[PDB]
Amino acid sequence: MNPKRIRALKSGKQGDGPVVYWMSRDQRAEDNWALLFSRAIAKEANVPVVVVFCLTDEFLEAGIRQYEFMLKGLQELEVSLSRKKIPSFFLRGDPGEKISRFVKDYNAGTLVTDFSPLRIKNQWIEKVISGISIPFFEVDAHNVVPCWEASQKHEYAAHTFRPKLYALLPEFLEEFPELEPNSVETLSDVLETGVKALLPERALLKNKDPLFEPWHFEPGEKAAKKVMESFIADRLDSYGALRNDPTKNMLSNLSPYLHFGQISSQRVVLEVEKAESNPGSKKAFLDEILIWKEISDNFCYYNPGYDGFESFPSWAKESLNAHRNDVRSHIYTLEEFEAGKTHDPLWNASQMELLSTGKMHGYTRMYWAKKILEWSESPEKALEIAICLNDRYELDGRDPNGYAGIAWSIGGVHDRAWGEREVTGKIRYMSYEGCKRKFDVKLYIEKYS
Ligand SMILES: Cc1cc2nc3c(=O)[nH]c(=O)nc-3n(C[C@H](O)[C@H](O)[C@H](O)COP(=O)(O)OP(=O)(O)OC[C@H]3O[C@@H](n4cnc5c(N)ncnc54)[C@H](O)[C@@H]3O)c2cc1C
Repeated sequence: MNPKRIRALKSGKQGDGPVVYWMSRDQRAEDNWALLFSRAIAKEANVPVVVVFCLTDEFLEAGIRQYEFMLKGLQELEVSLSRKKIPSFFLRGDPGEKISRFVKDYNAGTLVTDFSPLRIKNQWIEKVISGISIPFFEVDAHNVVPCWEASQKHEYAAHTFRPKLYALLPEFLEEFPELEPNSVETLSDVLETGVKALLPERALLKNKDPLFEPWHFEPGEKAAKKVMESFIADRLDSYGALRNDPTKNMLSNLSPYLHFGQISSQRVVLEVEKAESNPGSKKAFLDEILIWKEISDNFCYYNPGYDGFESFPSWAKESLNAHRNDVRSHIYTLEEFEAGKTHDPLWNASQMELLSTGKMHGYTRMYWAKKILEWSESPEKALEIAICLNDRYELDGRDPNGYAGIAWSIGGVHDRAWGEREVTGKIRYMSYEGCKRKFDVKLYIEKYS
């Protein structure tokens, strides 16, 4: 149990009641440093550990697709935790008000939460800190190397972050100890009432049939493990060669599970390290799930304006500014982008993959966001549109990887300058013709009519 994974958010007077783990980002019972640390603190204090989860007022900003995925996962989690004699409490409302009251009502001794660098989590932490008198800790349960340890600053490139992270893997890549058992309404009801509130905004085909197909990704810890196991057995050997081909299903498909914390990336890395596969494919995959994922936490943690133009590198701000008044080839509205009504069939197909499955292939996500910049009035408007659509329709959205990936695509964050073009300046350009040279674009379009 490495103390560098835990940080104090508030010093206080420890009460004599249970240790409370305010679960938010890491919705799993296994392989969860925040839960393991909470259990250990409870044991030292001779008290039980309890889990509290807040169903917040912002769920109406996304869709049924994410709400059902998350809640079905929590139904399974409640059962798993209760098998370890760990009670779970699901609070409906504002974390500031609901967690503060719970701590007081239940005489909590200590409060622990998991780590997210997103602004909304910081908003909740501020409100909770001002309403409690007990000690408050946060644990990085999402990254292999704690975010505040991997680097002390924003890293401008994968190649500056990569040796810092790999230097620390020997310390922080380790097996998990087993979770020791201990010595306010039904989730089915919350899901029903929330779905009924979301129904008017469900994405529909003109037929009135819903667009979303829920059968592509089954939610929960158990299903996540099966996805990991099948990736290692069936897809890892080809990952290096085929990861950029959206006509093949050769990615891990782990991002929805990783986003909600239904599986630990440290677990995935342990299992991939011990698998014998193509060394090139293993290297490629580890670069994505270690370097690119954890540098996205680095980006959001050290850049308070991670969702704005101000966080782009200076070379990219200067270049995009120099091309602000260039005439754009096309300008689409939010609603035209949302419905896949551009002139570009590959763009529209990528949007239909997103609408129907909730998970756009990683290669076309790059293409998709870069064309929003090309066909938007300004870089700021492009950022707003890409974030809006990514977060509304991706199962893995509302995530540091989403803000960092959009910033990479539109603002060159973690990229370098390329040849200068009109409108997009020196931001890496991705052409339709260049995609045709790299995969069977007609097959991807035919699949997503
Ligand atoms: C415009 C844009 C928006 C994106 N939005 C999100 C998002 O909202 N949520 C999200 O989790 N990822 C996002 N990404 C990153 C990436 O596209 C997805 O993580 C990946 O496609 C998920 O599919 P997978 O798990 O099957 O991928 P695999 O290729 O199997 O990768 C394994 C994991 O590595 C990580 N990873 C892979 N590529 C990236 C990357 N470019 N940046 C950061 N981490 C990466 C992810 O954790 C991923 O699950 C975005 C990328 C772009 C260009």
